Amino acid sequence: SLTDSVYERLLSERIIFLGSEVNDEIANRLCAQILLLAAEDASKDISLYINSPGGSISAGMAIYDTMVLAPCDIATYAMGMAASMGEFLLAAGTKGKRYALPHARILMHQPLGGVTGSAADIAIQAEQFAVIKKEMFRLNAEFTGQPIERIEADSDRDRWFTAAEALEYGFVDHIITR
Amino acid sequence: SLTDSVYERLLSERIIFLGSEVNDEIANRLCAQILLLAAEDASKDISLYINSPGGSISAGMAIYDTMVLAPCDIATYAMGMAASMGEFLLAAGTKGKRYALPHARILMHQPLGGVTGSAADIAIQAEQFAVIKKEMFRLNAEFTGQPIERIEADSDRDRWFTAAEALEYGFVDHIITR
Amino acid sequence: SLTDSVYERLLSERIIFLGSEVNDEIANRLCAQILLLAAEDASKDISLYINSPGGSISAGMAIYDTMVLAPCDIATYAMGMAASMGEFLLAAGTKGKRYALPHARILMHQPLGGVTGSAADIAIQAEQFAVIKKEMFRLNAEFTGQPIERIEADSDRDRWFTAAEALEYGFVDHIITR
Amino acid sequence: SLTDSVYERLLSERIIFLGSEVNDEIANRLCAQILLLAAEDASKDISLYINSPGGSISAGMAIYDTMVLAPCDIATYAMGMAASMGEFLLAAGTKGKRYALPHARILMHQPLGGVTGSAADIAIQAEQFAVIKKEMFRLNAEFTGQPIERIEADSDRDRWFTAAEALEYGFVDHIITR
Amino acid sequence: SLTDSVYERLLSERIIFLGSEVNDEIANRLCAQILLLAAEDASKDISLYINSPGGSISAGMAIYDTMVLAPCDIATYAMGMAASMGEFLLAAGTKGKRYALPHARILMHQPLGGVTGSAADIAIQAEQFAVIKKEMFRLNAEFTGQPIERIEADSDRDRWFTAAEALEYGFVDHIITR
Amino acid sequence: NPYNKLFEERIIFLGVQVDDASANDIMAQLLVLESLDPDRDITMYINSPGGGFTSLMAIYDTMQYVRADIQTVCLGQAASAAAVLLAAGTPGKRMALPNARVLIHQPSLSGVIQGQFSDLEIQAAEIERMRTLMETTLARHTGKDAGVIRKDTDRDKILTAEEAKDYGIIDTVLEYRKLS
Amino acid sequence: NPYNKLFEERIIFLGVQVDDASANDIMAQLLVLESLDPDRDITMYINSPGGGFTSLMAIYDTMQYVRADIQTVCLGQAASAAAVLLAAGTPGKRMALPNARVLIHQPSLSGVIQGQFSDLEIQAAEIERMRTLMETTLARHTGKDAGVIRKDTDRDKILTAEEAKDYGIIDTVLEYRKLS
Amino acid sequence: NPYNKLFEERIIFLGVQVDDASANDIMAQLLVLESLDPDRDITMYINSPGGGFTSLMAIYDTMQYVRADIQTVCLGQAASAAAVLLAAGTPGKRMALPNARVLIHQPSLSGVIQGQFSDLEIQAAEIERMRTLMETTLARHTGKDAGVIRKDTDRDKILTAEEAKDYGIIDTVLEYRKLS
Amino acid sequence: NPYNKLFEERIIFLGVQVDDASANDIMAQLLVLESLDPDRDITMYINSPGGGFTSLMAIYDTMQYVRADIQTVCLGQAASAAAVLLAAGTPGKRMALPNARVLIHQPSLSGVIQGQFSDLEIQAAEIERMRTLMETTLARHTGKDAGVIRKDTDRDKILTAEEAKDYGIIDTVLEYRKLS
Amino acid sequence: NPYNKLFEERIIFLGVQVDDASANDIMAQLLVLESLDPDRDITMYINSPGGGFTSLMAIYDTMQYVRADIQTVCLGQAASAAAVLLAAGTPGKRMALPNARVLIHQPSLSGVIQGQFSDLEIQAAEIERMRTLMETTLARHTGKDAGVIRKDTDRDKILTAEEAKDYGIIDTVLEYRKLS
Amino acid sequence: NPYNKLFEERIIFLGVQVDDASANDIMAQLLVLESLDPDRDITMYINSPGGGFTSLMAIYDTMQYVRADIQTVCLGQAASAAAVLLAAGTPGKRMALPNARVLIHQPSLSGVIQGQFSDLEIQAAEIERMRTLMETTLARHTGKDAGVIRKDTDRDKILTAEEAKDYGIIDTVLEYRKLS
Repeated sequence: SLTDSVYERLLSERIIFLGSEVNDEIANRLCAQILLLAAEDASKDISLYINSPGGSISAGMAIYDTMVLAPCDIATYAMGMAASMGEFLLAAGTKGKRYALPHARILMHQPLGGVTGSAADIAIQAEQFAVIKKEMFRLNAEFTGQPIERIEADSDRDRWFTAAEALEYGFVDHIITR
Repeated sequence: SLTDSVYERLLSERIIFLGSEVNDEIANRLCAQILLLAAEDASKDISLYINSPGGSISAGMAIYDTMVLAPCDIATYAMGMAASMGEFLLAAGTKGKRYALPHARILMHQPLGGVTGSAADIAIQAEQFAVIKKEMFRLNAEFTGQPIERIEADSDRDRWFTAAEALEYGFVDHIITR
Repeated sequence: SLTDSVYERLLSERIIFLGSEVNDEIANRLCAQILLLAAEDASKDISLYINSPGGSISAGMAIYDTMVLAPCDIATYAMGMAASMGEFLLAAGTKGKRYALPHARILMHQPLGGVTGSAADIAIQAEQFAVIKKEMFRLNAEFTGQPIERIEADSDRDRWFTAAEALEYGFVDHIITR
Repeated sequence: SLTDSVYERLLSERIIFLGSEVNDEIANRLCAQILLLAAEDASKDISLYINSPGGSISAGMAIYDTMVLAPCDIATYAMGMAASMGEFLLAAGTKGKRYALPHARILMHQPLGGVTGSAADIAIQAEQFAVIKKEMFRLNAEFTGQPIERIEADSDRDRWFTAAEALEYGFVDHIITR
Repeated sequence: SLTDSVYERLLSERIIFLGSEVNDEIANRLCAQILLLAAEDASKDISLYINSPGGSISAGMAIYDTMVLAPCDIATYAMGMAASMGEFLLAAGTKGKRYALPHARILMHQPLGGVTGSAADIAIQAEQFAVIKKEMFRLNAEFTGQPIERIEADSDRDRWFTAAEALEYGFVDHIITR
Repeated sequence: NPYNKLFEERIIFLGVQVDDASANDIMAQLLVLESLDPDRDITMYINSPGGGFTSLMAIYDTMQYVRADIQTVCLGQAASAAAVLLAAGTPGKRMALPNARVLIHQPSLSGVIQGQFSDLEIQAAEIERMRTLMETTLARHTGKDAGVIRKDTDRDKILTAEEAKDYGIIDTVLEYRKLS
Repeated sequence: NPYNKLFEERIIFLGVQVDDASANDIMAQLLVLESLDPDRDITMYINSPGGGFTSLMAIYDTMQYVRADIQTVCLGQAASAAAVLLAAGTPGKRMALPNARVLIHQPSLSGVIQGQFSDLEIQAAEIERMRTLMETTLARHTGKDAGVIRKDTDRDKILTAEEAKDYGIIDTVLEYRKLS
Repeated sequence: NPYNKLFEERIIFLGVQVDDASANDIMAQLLVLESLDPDRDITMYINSPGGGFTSLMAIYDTMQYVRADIQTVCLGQAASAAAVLLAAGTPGKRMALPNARVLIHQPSLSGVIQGQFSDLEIQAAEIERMRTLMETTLARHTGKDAGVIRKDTDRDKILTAEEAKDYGIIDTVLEYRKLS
Repeated sequence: NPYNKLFEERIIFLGVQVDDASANDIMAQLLVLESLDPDRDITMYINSPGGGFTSLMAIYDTMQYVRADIQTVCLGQAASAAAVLLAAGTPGKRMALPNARVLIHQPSLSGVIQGQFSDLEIQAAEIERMRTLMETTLARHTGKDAGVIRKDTDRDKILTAEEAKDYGIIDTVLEYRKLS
Repeated sequence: NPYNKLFEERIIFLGVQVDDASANDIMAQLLVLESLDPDRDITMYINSPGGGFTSLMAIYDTMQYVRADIQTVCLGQAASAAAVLLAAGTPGKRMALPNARVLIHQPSLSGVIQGQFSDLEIQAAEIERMRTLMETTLARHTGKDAGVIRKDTDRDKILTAEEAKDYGIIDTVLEYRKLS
Repeated sequence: NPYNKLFEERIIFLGVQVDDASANDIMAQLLVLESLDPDRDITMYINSPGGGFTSLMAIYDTMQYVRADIQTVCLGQAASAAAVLLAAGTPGKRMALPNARVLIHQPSLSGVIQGQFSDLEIQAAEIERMRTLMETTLARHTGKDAGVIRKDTDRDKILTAEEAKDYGIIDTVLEYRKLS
């Protein structure tokens, strides 16, 4: 497979891609790649390129904890669009190495979900939603430096940022030009 | 796979193809190839052959920023048809190496999209459309040298160019004959 | 894959096949093969065997320009049926090396298409149809030596040629016997 | 793939199979194999084993011309069933090396097709049918030695032959026993 | 593919399997394997293991003639179930080497088919059915030693045999115990 | 509606593919009309692209059975079972409009009858019987030898109204009655 | 419509596959007609390609149960359950048109009955019982020994109207009543 | 409903694709209206995007056959079979509204007719016959030579109401009758 | 039901997408109402999200043709063909409710018309003709130059009831008649 | 049936999603009832989970337009368009049952409107206009400033019957009339 | 049919899943019956496997609102919304047949409600409100504390007719009235 050939050559250069909706398949593949790269050489950086329409929160947390706990620094790049969990994982890179490319778009929005069970089960599902919402906003606040109150207000509806606006906001540290 | 065998042999010659509707799969594969080729040799040119019916704007921006930031010059060729993001990426090659083939067709048109949410969400989606429209036209103006006013007027409806007309307009620098 | 094994062995002998409806997948694969073969050895001929029910015009133009601009001569063979873009690409080989096999069939017909938009968009689509029709007929006239008026009259409805009739008409230079 | 492994080992022994309905995929694969085998060694025979329910006439003509023009003799074997284009290609082998196996069945019938267009297009399609019918019967007459009048009469409806009857009729030269 | 790995290792030991409904794909693969094995070494036996719910008669005849004409002896084993063409091919092995396993089941039944055309075509199809029925029963009689009258009577409806009953009847020569 | 009025005028309109349900409706109409008035004529209008053979013979026997004469008029086309039923009308009252088309051909199946060869021997025998009976019926009503019909119906044989007259399927071609 | 008029003439038209719903409608019609006039005859027209056995016995018992004689006339064809019901009419009043076709064959399933082997032992026993009962019923009404019928119905046995008479399924073949 | 009232005024509304079922309904209406009053005129309103040829000739012969004059008025559009039927009205009474559109073109198939080449020779011959008959019919009613029509109908030829008048398909273009 | 009562009051309710079948029903209603009383007015209520152009011109000519004045009242919305038909009412009697929405835009296709380039040249020519005719009709009824309308209808142009009055599509905006 | 009896008592039952067809039926009923008796009140029962905005304004204008007072009673729930229509009843006669639920929220789309950005600019502008008009209408009938409503309807705001009274959507909550 | 006769006897048959359309029909019937005779009792027969909560409260308020006493009789089963409606009948007239089954359980969703977490906070709040209201209503009519009901309805609680009496859902279990 040509696509895999290219990606594997880049994996040997410590470059990994998040190229689709974050689900469990992507999260598990990507966590495996981070574990493997850190095992091969824990001193060298990993460069994670993000281009994603969004994804599941649990899968995103798998990726995020693997990134945080990896002994190596992980740099992140926003190319194309980094939406909601792409944005989270972008801002989740090590501070000082979070990059946006000049014509990237970064989208922040409150979580989506759904309600399925009996009134009792729905009370439980709603409680868990409340917890998730607070935790995701807390982590965005830690990433960007914005007050959590501002994250909650801004993420109410789709909030689009250009690379420049993302730099001022605090999602990224640098915008790459050349 | 024979198709992949041919493409990989050409990848080793720094030739890469954009052969379908630009979506995230194509954009990510192609960005990976550009990164890889630039890593192997940053002094040599990359030749990008474009034959595409159109595609998504976010994916196209991923490709475009990867092209711009690559340390190597990227030449572009219009074969078959270069429509809307094929046209954008064609005109986005380094100036002086943007080629059309004699019987190529280049199609310029304003962006397409859709509206899905509640009146509030739709106000947001429409605002983002306005921003995208202006940015795409600005970049076409930078590529061709035409006033942005002319890009907006011409792209109102499907505007077809022959290779000769594309040369006069400013999408390409040369038409290849032999 | 056995089919690919056979085709790749033949690719090493500078033999390539156009075996299906010309679309963008076939056109891109075939253009890549022609580019690759010309790169390997630009002095030796390429033998293109054509057996195709028809295809898209834009894809066919990609193939045609790649054939014309390749530094090497390209010979063409009509086996089975060469219909409409198979016929075009057959007649598009270098003059003096366009072959028909004795029981081949060559089909010439005016382009097909469709109309989809609003009255304004339809006016545009119809104008582009007129342009395409004239260009395809002009190129057939250049290939065969027939007046363009005759191409337009003959291609009005399905016009079938036997290999002998195709030789007299001017689609091919020789009919192979042995 | 095990099936391909077996077939490729046999290809190296100059044995090729026509194992399904003749369509363009089979015809192109099989023509490629004949071209390749003849290129490797033009003095040695090719053994073509036929087991097919029928197929398209254009694809069958591609196969047939490739067989005729190959510089090497091509032997044919009827195993299982050789129906309509299997029968044609069986009888199309070089005279003196067309074999039936003892419990093979050979089926001869007039062509099938269909009518789709406007009255004008249908007049054209019917004319082309008449031409095809005559040519297929002429070639069967050349193969078997029967008068063309007899081929036309016998092929009116499904005409089944046993291997012995096929030998007397003239489809094959020998029936293999051991 | 693991399944293919196992089967290919066994092919090198001259063991081949008929593991599904006999159709043209299976018949062609299996005929290719028998031809290949006989070519590699025509003095050594081939061991054919049969486990099949039934299959097409034409495909079965391809297999059967390939078995008969192969220069090497072919031993057959009934494992699981040998139904109708599995049974035929089981009984079709060389006499003295047709084996049943102790808990195998062997099913004999008259052919199935269908009627599709106009009254004239149906008269033809029915005539061909009569011929096929007689030939299949004749061959079963040759295999087992039973009078053809008995084969026709017994095969009227599904006639199940245990391995012991199959040994007494004459489908197999031995039942393997260990 | 128009069809109930036509029925009140003793008119049956055979305007559908002659399926089994269609044959049931036609036979019910013929039986009712005979009951209402055994002496007054019944007119059957025929415009149908096809039908099955079993349904054909059902209608055919009901048409011959009822006391009332049946006038048959071919509008549009009478194809295969409609063609036999057109021929089966009362002699002297089988008529067609000038551009009426009559299509006669051997009976055929659609889909596939599957079973054991022993079942298909029987089914094929019955289908050959149905062909023989169709050809015999047409011979009885057209005056052509059943052998000639057997040859003619091998392939779709399309007759114009005038040819249908010469071939013995209808007695006359209707003249237009326009007053002007 | 024609069917309501036929009903007012004490005519039941068995023109459909004898499903369970169809059997319900037929039995309702027989019961109503008996109530309206127990002495006057009921005529049942039979034209049907098939039906189930359980529905067959439902209709059969209702036909034998009602006080009124039931005249049975085969139009088109009487197949499998329609054939038994044709035989089941009142003796002396079982009739068929000249080209009527009668098809008798053992009962059969469609689809698959699935379950444990212990459930399928019971289902197979019941199906054998249904075959036995079908053959016994035909023997009662045709005069042939049930063993002969059991052999005859092994494969589709198709009888012409005349053969149906000789075989004991009908009492007479109807002559055409055309006045001319 | 409006259509039953129109019928009571001797008005047929040809508002559908002229399929076989549609042709049956139209012919039934024409026959009933002739029966009710052979002398008083019938008016047929035409608004239909298309139809088949066999259905066309069915309706055409019924229109010429009935004693009553048929007035034909094109509303909206008369396409292919509706166009021939518009031309086929009684001379002097073929009319269209000012923006009525008339579309004439050679007959065509949809889907695919499949078979042996020998069957398709016959089917192609019949389709050429149908084209010839369409063109001949239009020549009879328009006054143009059948050769001219054969050329004109090669591609979709769309006529305005005024052009339909000049081309011989209608006798006059209706003036608006608005009182104000 | 409410619609039959409205019809008895000479009210047509154009409440559906103006398809071909819908246009047939509307034209039948207009013709019947003219027949019943040529002098008394007809009121057409318009509430429809769209419709085709061919159906539009069918209804348009029928509306202009009938003797009775047609009052047109826009409820809800009048979109594309409903908008033209709203403009096409009798001058002085074209009215809309205060929040009525009028949407005018160039005609468009849905799906795809496929064929040879030579067929699509004709189809594109006809579609341009339809656009020209739509714009000309609106110019005739609104007083705006057809060129201005051609520019305005390039993109969906949505008019409020008041704007529809100023733009010449309606004569007045209805006042609420609530007694309290 | 119950609904025809309710209509005879001048009762409209708005029991369905307010689609375009539903709005047409409601408007037809209102128009007919006004015609029958302009002075006597009309009662509209509201129980509906939703509806579109264009249909909403159609019904709204018809409700304000007719001479008769309209009493609105909310049974079950009045959601989004039913809620506006509940507010739109005649002041002093807007009522709800004790457990009636009223749901007000900004208008929304379903599916996707696709097109060029220039078309979607227009569609988005129209949707914002529809939101503004909804909020303005509710302000007119509830007494709350349109800005307050614009904020309140941002997310689904569910009111109990008592809250609907305090919020200005209904005038009173109905007491149970049980005699015991 | 039987249901119209039952209605003429002031009987409503709640025999379906209580969907929104079903609730509309029930409320229409209750309103009509109250109008016909405010003093005479209404009997509602309950046999239903389920229903939604919003429909439940719609019917519940209509039942309490009408002047006439409502007698409720449980046939078969009264599940979830049918169970609440059974409890909601007039005290002293809530009855069930001996083997009637009453099933009470907390309200639940089917499918999935999707949206932003902020929308689902509201939807979950409303669903908890609906549970609270269901339990409160049953407490009002059964005499059990709402807390006890809240615990009991956590899982499907199935009551026999006798248990439904002891639990306060019905007043008495009907004795069989067979004369013999």
